[PDB]
Order: sequence, then structure tokens, then C-alpha cells
Amino acid sequence: ASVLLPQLRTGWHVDQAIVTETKRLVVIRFGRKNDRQCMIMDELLSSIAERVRNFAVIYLCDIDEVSDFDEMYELTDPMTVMFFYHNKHMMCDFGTGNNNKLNFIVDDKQEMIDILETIFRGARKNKGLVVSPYDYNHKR
Amino acid sequence: YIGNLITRQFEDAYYDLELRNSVMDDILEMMPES
Amino acid sequence: HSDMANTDKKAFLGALKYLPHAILKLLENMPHPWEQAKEVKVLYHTSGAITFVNETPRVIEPVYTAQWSATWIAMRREKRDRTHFKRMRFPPFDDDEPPLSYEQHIENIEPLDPINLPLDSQDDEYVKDWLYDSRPLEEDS
Repeated sequence: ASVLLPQLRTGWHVDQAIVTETKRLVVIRFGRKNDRQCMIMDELLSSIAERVRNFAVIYLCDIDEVSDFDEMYELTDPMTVMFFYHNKHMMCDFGTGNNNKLNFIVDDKQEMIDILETIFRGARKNKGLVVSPYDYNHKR
Repeated sequence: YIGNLITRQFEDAYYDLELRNSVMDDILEMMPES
Repeated sequence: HSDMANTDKKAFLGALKYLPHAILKLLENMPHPWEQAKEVKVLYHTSGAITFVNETPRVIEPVYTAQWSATWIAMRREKRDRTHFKRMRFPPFDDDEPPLSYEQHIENIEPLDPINLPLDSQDDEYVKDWLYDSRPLEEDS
């Protein structure tokens, strides 16, 4: 959702957000506003955000409007999300191979929450990688 | 493909969701109040 | 260009994108067994990148067919004649090495007998003067 989630205007802002959540985890969604997949992801995350609230936080990035972070993914640039804790990038190994970012839509709200939970746990442990409970290997 | 490579710095059931979003946006546009 | 060996200019980068087209063009303008060497027009980027033929090879259709037939005949004759015909090993050159050639090619021995059958005067009269040729001939008149 647009009204539900908080959205970011610039790269500096994004960086600040990433840094300044000490306690919570930070899911950024890097995506082009008017895309299907991105929209779907946002919708999913709207639901999740409220739930996960006390452990995670969700943010949005118009990737065309804020082009600072094409370092993150070598200009692959589909409509992705990324996970952050203590300003460290957090690495969520699915089947996909892109251990960096989930570049794909998941539909099970609960499933999404679970993966977020997992990554939070990993971050707390200190781990950089975390194996998702789920597999994926379909949604490349 | 080649073009894409060189230009490496420069550039079903979702329907309901889309509708929901779009309508919301329209509503927002209609009321840009305090 | 060779001497230079990495530049990475913008124009150069741009030019590359038309490489498969160029390749295709090159393939199209291949010399045929009747011909000796295809003296062909070209387009080229100022670097020495993206060199492609810009001639489009067109033929007199029945003439072309005739030529092809002649070539076939020649091949048949060759087959009839030689016993241990040399199968050309592939890949032809040293893979590890970089065996190109320009200067040598330029100042090489005479273009040795391409494939074209002998043509008697009585039977096949009016073609043999202009038959096995580049464009092919019957090109000025």
C-alpha cells in the first residue's frame, strides 16, 4: 500500500533509515512505482509491516527517482527488496542464487513474516547469511 | 543484448490489487486537503 | 588499433552493438568456388573496430544456377579423379596461439586454381567469356 507503508525520497534518506534502526530490522523495497511485481510486493509488505512492527520495519524506494543504489545489484534492477540491521546488509539464501536480495514475489503473508523473522534472528546472532525456512527456486 | 550491456550505467490475480491501488490513488487526488 | 590493445571510448562502445549484423553481412558476401577472391566494399569505424561489408551480393538467377551446376560438376570430376582426398582438420589453426594474417596474405603466392570446369567452344559458346567471374560478369553491357 501507498498510504500504509512509509516511502523514501532520496538515497541519503535511505542510508539514514538503514543506519538509524538499531533495534529493528529494516526491509527496503527498491522498486519502480508503476510496476506489477513491485506493487504486489508493496501490498504484501503493507500487511506484514504492522505484524512484524516490533521486530522489523518496511520502507519503499522509487528506484528510478533515487538512482544512488545501483551499487547494490550491478544494474540488474528488477523490483526487489533488501534486508538491513546495524547498517549491515543481510544475506537470505533461497534457492534463487541471489543471496543478496529477494528479487521475486512471495504470496504467503505468513511465509513472508517467517522469512523476515529468520533474518532478524540471524542479525541478532550476528550472522550475515541466513538460510530461509522456505526454498523458493520457482520465482526467479 | 549488446546495447543493454553497453548501457550498463543508464537505463492474473494481481488485477484486484491494482484496482484497489488505482482507486485509492484517484480518491487521494480528488481530496488533496489539509 | 592492435598496437594500442585498452581505450574504452564512447563512440567505439556504440559501434560494437552492430556486430552480429556485421557478421551476418560478411557471411552473406562469401566468395563462391568459381570466384578467385571477392573484392568487396566495406564500412568501418575510425578505430579499426566493427568492420563489415556494405555491398549486398546479388546475382543473375539462371546464371547463378548455371555457375552452381558447373561447380558441382567440377566437384564430381575431382571426386572421380583423386583417391585420398585431404579432409581439412578443424579447428584449422592453433587455438592457444593468435594466428592472424594480413601482410602475408597481401604479398602471397598467386590465387591458385579455384573451382571451375573446362569449357569447349562448340557446345557452351556464349558464356565461357563471362561465366566464372566476380559479380558475375555480363555486368557492363
